[PDB]
Amino acid sequence: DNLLAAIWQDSKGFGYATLDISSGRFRLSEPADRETMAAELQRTNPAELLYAEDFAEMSLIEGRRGLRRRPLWEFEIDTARQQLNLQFGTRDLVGFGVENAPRGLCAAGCLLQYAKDTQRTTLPHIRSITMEREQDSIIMDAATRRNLEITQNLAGGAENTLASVLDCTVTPMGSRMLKRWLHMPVRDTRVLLERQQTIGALQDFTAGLQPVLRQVGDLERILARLALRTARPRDLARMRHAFQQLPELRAQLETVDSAPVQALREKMGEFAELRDLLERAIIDTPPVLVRDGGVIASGYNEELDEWRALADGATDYLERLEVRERERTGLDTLKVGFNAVHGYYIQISRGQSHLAPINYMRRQTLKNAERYIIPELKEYEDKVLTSKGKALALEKQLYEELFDLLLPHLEALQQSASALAELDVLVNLAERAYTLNYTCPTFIDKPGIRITEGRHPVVEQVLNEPFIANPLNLSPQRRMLIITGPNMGGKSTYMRQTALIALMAYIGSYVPAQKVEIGPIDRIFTRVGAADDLASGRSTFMVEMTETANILHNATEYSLVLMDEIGRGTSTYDGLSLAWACAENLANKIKALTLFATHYFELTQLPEKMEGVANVHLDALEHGDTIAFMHSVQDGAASKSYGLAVAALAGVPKEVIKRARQKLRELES
Amino acid sequence: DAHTPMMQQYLRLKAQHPEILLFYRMGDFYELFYDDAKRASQLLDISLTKRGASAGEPIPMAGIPYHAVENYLAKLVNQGESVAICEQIGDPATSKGPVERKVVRIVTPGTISDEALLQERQDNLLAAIWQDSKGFGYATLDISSGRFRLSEPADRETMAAELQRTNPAELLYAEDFAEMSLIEGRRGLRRRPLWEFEIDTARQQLNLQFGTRDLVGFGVENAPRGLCAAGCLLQYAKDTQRTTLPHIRSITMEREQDSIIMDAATRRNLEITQNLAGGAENTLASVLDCTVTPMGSRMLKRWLHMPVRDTRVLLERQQTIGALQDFTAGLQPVLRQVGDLERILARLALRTARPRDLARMRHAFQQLPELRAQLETVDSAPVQALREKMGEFAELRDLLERAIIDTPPVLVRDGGVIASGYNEELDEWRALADGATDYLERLEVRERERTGLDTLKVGFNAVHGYYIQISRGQSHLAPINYMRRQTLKNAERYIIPELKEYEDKVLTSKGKALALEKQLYEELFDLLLPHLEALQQSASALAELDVLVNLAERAYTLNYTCPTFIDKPGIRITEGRHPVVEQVLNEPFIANPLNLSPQRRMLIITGPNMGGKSTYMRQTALIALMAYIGSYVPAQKVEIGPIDRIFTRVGAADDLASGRSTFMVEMTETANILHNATEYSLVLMDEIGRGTSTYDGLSLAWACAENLANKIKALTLFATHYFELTQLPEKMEGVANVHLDALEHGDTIAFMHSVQDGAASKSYGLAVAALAGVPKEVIKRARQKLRELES
DNA sequence: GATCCTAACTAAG
DNA sequence: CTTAGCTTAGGATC
Ligand SMILES: Nc1ncnc2c1ncn2[C@@H]1O[C@H](COP(=O)(O)OP(=O)(O)O)[C@@H](O)[C@H]1O
Ligand SMILES: Nc1ncnc2c1ncn2[C@@H]1O[C@H](COP(=O)(O)OP(=O)(O)O)[C@@H](O)[C@H]1O
Repeated sequence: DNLLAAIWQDSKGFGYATLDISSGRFRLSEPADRETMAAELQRTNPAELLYAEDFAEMSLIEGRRGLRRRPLWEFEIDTARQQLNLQFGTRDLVGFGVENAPRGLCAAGCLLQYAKDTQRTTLPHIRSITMEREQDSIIMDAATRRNLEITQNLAGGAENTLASVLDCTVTPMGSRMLKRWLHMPVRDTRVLLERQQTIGALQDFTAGLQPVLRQVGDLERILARLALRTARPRDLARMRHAFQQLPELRAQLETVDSAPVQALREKMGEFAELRDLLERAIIDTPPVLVRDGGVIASGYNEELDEWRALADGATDYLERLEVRERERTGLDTLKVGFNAVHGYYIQISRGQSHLAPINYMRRQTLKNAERYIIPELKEYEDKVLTSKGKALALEKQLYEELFDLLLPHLEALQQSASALAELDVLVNLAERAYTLNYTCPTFIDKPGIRITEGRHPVVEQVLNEPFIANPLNLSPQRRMLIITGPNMGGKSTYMRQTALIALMAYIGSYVPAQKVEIGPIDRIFTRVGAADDLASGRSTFMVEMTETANILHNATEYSLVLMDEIGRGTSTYDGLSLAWACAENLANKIKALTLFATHYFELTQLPEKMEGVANVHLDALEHGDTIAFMHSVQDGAASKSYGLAVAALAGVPKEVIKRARQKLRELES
Repeated sequence: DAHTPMMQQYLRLKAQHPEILLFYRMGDFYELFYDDAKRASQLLDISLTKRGASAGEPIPMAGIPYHAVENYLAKLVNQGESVAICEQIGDPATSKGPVERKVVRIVTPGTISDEALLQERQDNLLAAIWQDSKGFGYATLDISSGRFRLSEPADRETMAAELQRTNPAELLYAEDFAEMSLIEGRRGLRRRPLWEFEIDTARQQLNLQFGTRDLVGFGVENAPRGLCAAGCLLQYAKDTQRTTLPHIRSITMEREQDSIIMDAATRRNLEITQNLAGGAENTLASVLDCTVTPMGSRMLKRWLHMPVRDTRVLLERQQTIGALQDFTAGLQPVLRQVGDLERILARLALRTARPRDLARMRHAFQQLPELRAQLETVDSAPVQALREKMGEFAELRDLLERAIIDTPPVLVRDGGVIASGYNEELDEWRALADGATDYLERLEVRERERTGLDTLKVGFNAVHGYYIQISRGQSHLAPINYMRRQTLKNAERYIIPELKEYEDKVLTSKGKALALEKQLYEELFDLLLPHLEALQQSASALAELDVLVNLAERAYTLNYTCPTFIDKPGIRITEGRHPVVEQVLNEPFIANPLNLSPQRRMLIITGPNMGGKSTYMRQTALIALMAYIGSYVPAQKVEIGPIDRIFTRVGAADDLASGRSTFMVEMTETANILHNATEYSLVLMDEIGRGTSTYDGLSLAWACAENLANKIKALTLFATHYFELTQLPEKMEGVANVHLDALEHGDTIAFMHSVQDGAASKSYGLAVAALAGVPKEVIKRARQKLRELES
């Protein structure tokens, strides 16, 4: 009725745009597949649709109403980015989070040009352009995925990350499954509850299953390499070892009562005929490269054994012929050797070399020993050389026939691998749950997070000092906590453990706290750290404000926002002013479950000034030169940073601290 | 106390040296334990591992090989972290407890900005000198202290300078010393035998005295000429004292030339090779790495991260960059064809080269004569040396051209890799094998006409050998002579005694040909191997040549100019630009003058946000680094005085664990600056006191700057949005205000990007946030609040 | 007195 | 790319 929309196509994917003239909501989508395009067009019900002249799939477009064939110049990549930036008055669209989306921006440029064509009126309604994601998974921007340190810390090391604490998974194919899960938080309650039940039920039988799962091996990538018919023999030997161990895994899982544990038990399968084939057709320990040979176990084919028996018959006949030739010639120095260049030979000392009979013919010649070829030996060596090659060639042919026999079940083996990988993450999540004293979360139907005896998993485990437990109550009635406290007080640790508890709750895992009440959460936003992209023309402040803009644009009521102290990298007064307005918009309008840690103590008045907002104070007491921190979240607002005290513990010289305290006396007066 | 015997010994040795990252020799591998591992891991980029637990949780361990120490040891000391190298002094045999370890050497940051390192009046300095083809080897022993120094100079100037610097009380020279003139001035001159300067006797004599098995820990094992001198000196120490002295327990390196010390934080804050995002793109290296040869790419990235202070080396690069500038376009194409000579030769060294790689070796030797000829025309002392050092290796050119096919397959097992006619035998057996393919067709014709079957086609299966495949229609028509071995739906495969005898010839010829090639492909490595030493020198020279022509091409392309060395603390830049930003951004970079000096030691760079405060601050260092890697700087004129340390502290991020807060790390790293900094050191600071409350941050900043000026006297650029510290210049001498400015014409703000004298009073934050993309609703309330806050 | 895991590279496919 | 090969000590438990 008022949803003027644009569509445009490129070879890789298609681009959709929607402008609400009435609302001023400007939205952007990039749906590559046709089903989503049809669904989104039906969902929107565009009042008028613009359609590129050069669009191939006319069928999708032809059904829609208010159809307009539009020129290609309106769908230009460059003209769109500048036209939108000019209207907004910005230099880049990185703040809106649409800069990276080209196809939608193309559509948006044509729509903005058609917005002028339709109205040409005042356009203050168009200040922003959002990108609506259809994942139905918690959407975490790459900035957050490194700020919370989910899998990668700020230094870039795999150590001191959430994944490190929760990745005791015994199979390397399960390590990848969990790291997939941590970055893709399933938002549907029904799936998380199945994992939660399975984690709780397997908790009894963790110790029994975890050892048997280790023996499976990296089955996922072995199947992928088998699919490309380039598995190599040590990999097929790992497939055999798994099929040996699957029956044990099935039996232990039979005892475990849960319906999904029974489904994974049945989905794992047996594949006993493949167990039989690999056991029959591969030697206990083959080499890693097939071209070398020694891969095919004796019993698989009769013909391999016949030619291998000729080759084995050659190696005994080598010693038997060496003994009979040594006795018949009467030469003790007579020794039989195989040089690849000159084939099999008879090497005698030069002293007895001329005494070797006429049948002996020098193929290889050295001064110290002479290497001869008897005609009987030559007939046998020709037999050895032709058998050696045929055996190697047959080995490769059978090693291909094995692929052909194993290939049909690959579909079910892939399902088996997915199930066994899933099981290892689940029994790993059951082990860490019991080992680290985690609990099961519950899902209330309304956005909010209620934590009792809440702990930051990484810090508490990797610091040899008791973590003081912190209670949290974020709800629709209490949407913001201004966490103001002394430096090293725990204001930023208390802030971050809210979102790591929230994330772990949403990949189906047990959580650090004693009790959790996690409501629905759509996105986890953070502004933490500091950096300057001088090469991409962004000062340290701009990058900070670009990420504050991402939050202020794309945050909803259902979103958890964890802003660190902001307004840093401008003058005192200017930073405080921007921080007050940022927090107000996050509370009075956005209504996001927010923790706003600030060393600025003027913002401690915001709960009195605004509704549905509260203050909390991680406190410390300054006894002597040293400062003692409580590490305890208590209600109220801390008035003092004790920065000059936290600098003395940092190692700043006493001379510098003394003058700074003398200056603080003057500054306060 | 309650730990394992070895970790007990580690902790009591670790207790002696509290902040010193201690290298502990656990058999083959030096490795750091507990916190020192986590210090080692994030600096040296070795993999952190958890070894078996000792009276608690597992021990975090981070290790290196014994012979790669000096490579890593350099990367540690150049980031400021002093290394405590701890050898196995005791025998690992007859040690039921841990092998006894003692801290033989403490390699400091190596700050040698002070002109009088060794005093001129310092006597009882018994010294030794010996010379070979490569250069001189000098040693100095102070017997009274037992303090030992070891130097191996490359040119006469350093030898004369070091002899003058030391002023040895007694000098032991050698029977064969060529440049007698340098040592003629030196007092207590003694002509000494060659056996006292034998390399083998020197290594055991030093090891025996210190009680070690190797000198790799002291970092002198690899250095032969100095060790020869040290052996004669140590032998003459026994001769003079007629005793062994425990004072002389160690041998350090006197010729440790101070690379400008840059902590790992700075090496990523300047983005020398790795930007803050971690990508190879938008780094200094990216701008200066258009080097055509992969062997050269790693050479300049090595150079960028070791900015050497020695003027002699920088001048050789400066001259060669200027001289080759004419023949950039001529040499750069010919250098590309050489290939990665570094990596091919490394494969030749392990005797495990692919034949495709030896074909790339041939291609280089083809192109080397052309390179020498072009370089002959360019007359310069180092360009002629690199021209001669490159070499020809014509006999290897001949061998590879004779013994490798124009384009060989990727493995030798593939076959045909060895060029026919290098050996008579290979072509004779290959000719027998080639005899098969015509014999195939000639019996496919003779059998087709004798049988009279037109559909008859002869084929070879690997499993069933050669066969006679005939359609089922003509399969029953095939004669009795034909014997069906292999049976298919559309065709029957027969066999003839002539095809069992011929196929045996084809399969024994095929194998013999393949076996001979492998043998020859090994004989080639034996013939090429002797010259590897000189080929390695050639590779080092060709790599060096390519960074120099790249730097020469980029110098002319980007209009860079030769820098000047005042040799008095100061920096004097006119028309300088940030190399990365102007190259990687469409808009012309506005050039900026800088005038640091002893009279003007501090500039409080206060300006609007994104005014160019941080680029002007880094631009100083990147110009300074490029000047000390002997490259042409981005400028019109530069007079860079001595710098021992570039400190950078722009922005902070917290681990949020293990006692780290945004504030904790900022104060700890300003602490590093406030203690380690010298009058020679360049300090760069952005708004220290960001991670703490308003009044506490200003107070700490005013004390930090005062100490940096009134005491440390460091060439400092103190960027601050705090405008209270703009008053510091009046209070203390040698501090001045500077203002990167911008003009607000309308709602939008234009940044001038020009360093002008004065102090800007206003930070245009709310305006630079609107251009960042913060919603207008947020900006409007923030401006309304700023009105209230200011009032 | 003995017995597992450990630390940089290499490079074939 | 890329997933497989790459080294002297330690330590206990009688
Ligand atoms: N709840 C807590 N219990 C115990 N220690 C804590 C707690 N919260 C933080 N810490 C400790 O505080 C230090 C980090 O403080 P941090 O919150 O980063 O300071 P700031 O709030 O000023 O940014 C670390 O030693 C960390 O272990
Ligand atoms: N001289 C110049 N000419 C053109 N662009 C410049 C110049 N100096 C800086 N810039 C650009 O403007 C930005 C300067 O911001 P910066 O100096 O980092 O500010 P801040 O000190 O607040 O961090 C950089 O991103 C750079 O791309």
